[PDB]
Order: sequence, then structure tokens, then C-alpha cells
Amino acid sequence: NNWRWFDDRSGRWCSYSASNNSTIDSAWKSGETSVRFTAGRRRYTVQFTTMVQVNEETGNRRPVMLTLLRVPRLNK
Amino acid sequence: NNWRWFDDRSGRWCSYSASNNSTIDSAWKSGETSVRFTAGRRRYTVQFTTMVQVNEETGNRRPVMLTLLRVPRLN
Amino acid sequence: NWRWFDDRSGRWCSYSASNNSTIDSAWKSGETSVRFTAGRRRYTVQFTTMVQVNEETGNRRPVMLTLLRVPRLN
Amino acid sequence: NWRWFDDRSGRWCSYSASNNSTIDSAWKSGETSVRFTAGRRRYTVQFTTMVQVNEETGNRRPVMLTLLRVPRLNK
Ligand SMILES: Nc1ncnc2c1ncn2[C@@H]1O[C@H](COP(=O)(O)OP(=O)(O)OC[C@H]2O[C@H](O)[C@H](O)[C@@H]2O)[C@@H](O)[C@H]1O
Ligand SMILES: [Cl-]
Ligand SMILES: [Cl-]
Ligand SMILES: [Cl-]
Ligand SMILES: [Cl-]
Ligand SMILES: [Cl-]
Repeated sequence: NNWRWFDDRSGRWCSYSASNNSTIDSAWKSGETSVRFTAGRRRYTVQFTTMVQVNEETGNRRPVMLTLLRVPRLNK
Repeated sequence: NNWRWFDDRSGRWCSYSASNNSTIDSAWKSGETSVRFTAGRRRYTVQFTTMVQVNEETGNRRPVMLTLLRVPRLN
Repeated sequence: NWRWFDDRSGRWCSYSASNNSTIDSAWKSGETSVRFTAGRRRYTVQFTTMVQVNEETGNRRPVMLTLLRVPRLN
Repeated sequence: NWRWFDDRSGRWCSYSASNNSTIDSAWKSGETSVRFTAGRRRYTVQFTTMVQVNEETGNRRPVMLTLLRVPRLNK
């Protein structure tokens, strides 16, 4: 949905699974400074103070972004 | 609770109930141009293209806003 | 990019070009408030409550900041 | 207010004041992209993907726009 992480291999921003997006976005809305999530057993932490995702198995750091919708909304 | 409506009587922005905030925020995230909700004995439409809430019983209009959290977050 | 709500017309209204520039400059500088005048009336915008206040009467009208989509559409 | 991500250090990095101003001026004017130079390096920032492209090598560096809280907090 609205969070993305950048894949350096493909050179593209990528969406999370619905479940992981909801876990991240819920922690964002609750004021937490970081959040843990998994893809299967693979562990990750998103650090909101640096906007980086840390792969907790390889240590690789990928940037994250929060997409923003226009305000006000455009007419259809 | 990230949506707010302005109360001209008190001069303050006000929160929605958790459930009404969720209805509004779910329609916002889904790309809808407006959303209806019920609070007490009144039905309201939030018009996202104008950022105004309309009381459908009386026609009264109140402005709305979406709060935004800082990016990046502070330590 | 800044607007104030006019309850008489029931609509958000744009600020004048100069008032918009004055308000947006203070916003970007991290200030908590900014002064301006319109129609020979003195106002303060309070960014911590997102309202404009008539300094003589105390009347509060809400303000909003338009936001651009991120990413941008093609 | 604009930042680019450095995959070597794993950190977001600031632009020079002049390059930040070039990027932000194009952002505010509705452009879909903007070119800038830093020394011998030549880049395009693509706002539709939030990526900076090195015009010589094609290397992609993600970019971000910092966002100030609304409403603002008291000091
Ligand atoms: N940003 C603005 N830009 C242009 N016009 C504005 C703005 N803000 C308000 N106005 C207009 O400014 C006018 C006043 O709104 P207000 O400054 O809030 O103060 P009050 O409501 O206590 O009215 C104060 C006195 O003015 C009258 O004679 C009344 O009888 C009062 O005696 C409205 O027309 C607004 O649309
Ligand atoms: Cl990268
Ligand atoms: Cl990895
Ligand atoms: Cl009402
Ligand atoms: Cl004005
Ligand atoms: Cl590069």
C-alpha cells in the first residue's frame, strides 16, 4: 500500500506485503521510533528516525519512503 | 486519530471517534473522493476534494484537516 | 499553497500572493507563528493550532497547507 | 529538505544548498524532473519515481523529501 523500500538490484521502489505494510504503518501511526516485521522467518527492522530498513540477517540497509497523497484530492 | 474537523464555536480543531476516524481514513487511503459516516443522530459527508464536512441533516459545513507526522521521525 | 476557511461563504479561500509568501516563508523557517495584514486588519497565524487570529477581535478561522503528491504523477 | 541515499555508508545524505535549491525549485513549479550538476557529475532527479539518475553511468540513488509536522509542535 503506502510504504516502500528501495531495491538497489532492480533500481526500483517496492511495495511491502499487505500484512507488512499494515505492521509498519500501525507503528508509524502510534509514534514508535522503529518497528520489527518478518517475511517468513526473515527478520527486518524499519528505523523511522533514519527512514531505513535493516535486514537483520544480512545487515543490509535499504531506504524506505512513505508515499503521500495530494491534499486536497483531485476531482474525478 | 489523525483527521480533525474545526469547531467555529470553540475555535478549535476537534477529533473524530476512533471508528469514524477509521471510516474516513480508510476511504482516504482507498482513493475515494468522499465518504459518509454517522455520528449520533446525524449523517455527514467528508468531501476530500474540498476538505469540508457537510452535515446532511442541516447542511452546515465544517472544514477538515489531515494531520501529518514528521518525516523522518525525531529520536 | 495556504488557505483559510471563510464560514460566511462556506469555502476555503486562497491567501493573497504576498500573504501566501509571508506565511510560507515563516512555515519553512520553523517559526511557530507569523504576522500578516489583510484588508487593513492585523492577523497572526498560529502554526501550532493551524488557525489565523484576528488580533483585535480574537476571531479564529482555520488554515490549511496544500500538499503535493509524493511521488509525483506522470 | 531533499536527501539522497548513499548505499556505501547506508545513510541518507544532504545536497549542497545550491543543488537543494535547484531541486526544490523544480519540485515547487510542478516539473516532473530536474537536472543538476555537482562538479564533473551530472544528474537528473525523477520526481515520478523519487530517484536520482547519474546521467553518465545510469546509477540510481533514491531521493526523499523531508516533511514538516502539521500542526507544528510548540517549542
Ligand atoms: N486571510 C484573510 N484574507 C482576506 N479577508 C479575510 C481574511 N481573514 C478574514 N477576512 C475577512 O475579514 C473580515 C473580518 O473577519 P475577521 O478578521 O476574522 O474578524 P471578525 O469576524 O471578528 O470581524 C471583525 C469585524 O469586521 C466586520 O466588520 C465584523 O462586523 C467585525 O466588526 C471578514 O469579511 C473575513 O472574510
Ligand atoms: Cl540504494
Ligand atoms: Cl539483503
Ligand atoms: Cl455540523
Ligand atoms: Cl489574504
Ligand atoms: Cl551516482
